Amino acid sequence: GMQIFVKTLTGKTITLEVEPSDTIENVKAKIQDKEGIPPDQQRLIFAGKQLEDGRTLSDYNIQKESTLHLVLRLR
Amino acid sequence: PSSQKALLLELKGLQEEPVEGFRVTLVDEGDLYNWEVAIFGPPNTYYEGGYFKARLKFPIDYPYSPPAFRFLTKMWHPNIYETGDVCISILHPPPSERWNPTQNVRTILLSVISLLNEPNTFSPANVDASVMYRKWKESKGKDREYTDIIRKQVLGTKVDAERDGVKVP
Ligand SMILES: CCNC(=O)C1(Cc2ccc(-c3cc(Cl)cc(Cl)c3)cc2)CCN(C(=O)COC)CC1
Repeated sequence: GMQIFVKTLTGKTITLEVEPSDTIENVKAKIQDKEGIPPDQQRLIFAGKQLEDGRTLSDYNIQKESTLHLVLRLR
Repeated sequence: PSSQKALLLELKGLQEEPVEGFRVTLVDEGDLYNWEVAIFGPPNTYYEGGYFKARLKFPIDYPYSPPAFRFLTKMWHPNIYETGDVCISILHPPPSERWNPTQNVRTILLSVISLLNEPNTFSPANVDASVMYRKWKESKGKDREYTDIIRKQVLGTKVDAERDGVKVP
């Protein structure tokens, strides 16, 4: 159990309760929970890299109290 | 003009809380409508070790009109013209991808990070690079033509870094 953050483009910070092994696809399931934005349109960025779904938080070494940056892509 | 004050606050805001991998300055001190952007390629990427340079042109309407983003470094990318100009949806004059007065430089810069991560193969500025990028992604990385061009350009930025006196982090 950890506590990470997700900053958005408007300025709000979204703190979410995750595990180090949570897949990125589930991290954005929790963001449709809180903001209603479809998970297919979300893009999380950590250390200048778009975190891909099908990988864990531990695959990109995201620790406690980390901040991710959400950007949106229609596609 | 409100554009001048908006750009001073945004420069100060982006220098106190930098976008990671981005360093913003003024081309000439006293002109807030013309920014120097020094981008750094992140680890675990084909751009690792790079030192790329770009420039931002802000209009007097700012933020009611989008600025212009132009790489000085040559870039091989499906959404970067031969001039260096980047075709991003947000920089186009007229939802979160289109320009509004609510958008800021931090929004632009993060959008450029996303666009470097995932090219928009639907509106290619460099068709030859878009058609080269897609055979890379469909080969699942096997075809190395695209990543060879990228790595050649990334290797050459080391000369640029020495001239500007920049220690690549
Ligand atoms: C074809 C090139 N693509 C890439 O390098 C990848 C995407 C990418 C990510 C970031 C940036 C970038 C970010 C910033 Cl902030 C500044 C700059 Cl200049 C670039 C460029 C491209 C996809 C291929 N990769 C993987 O699969 C590896 O996973 C472990 C390596 C990373």
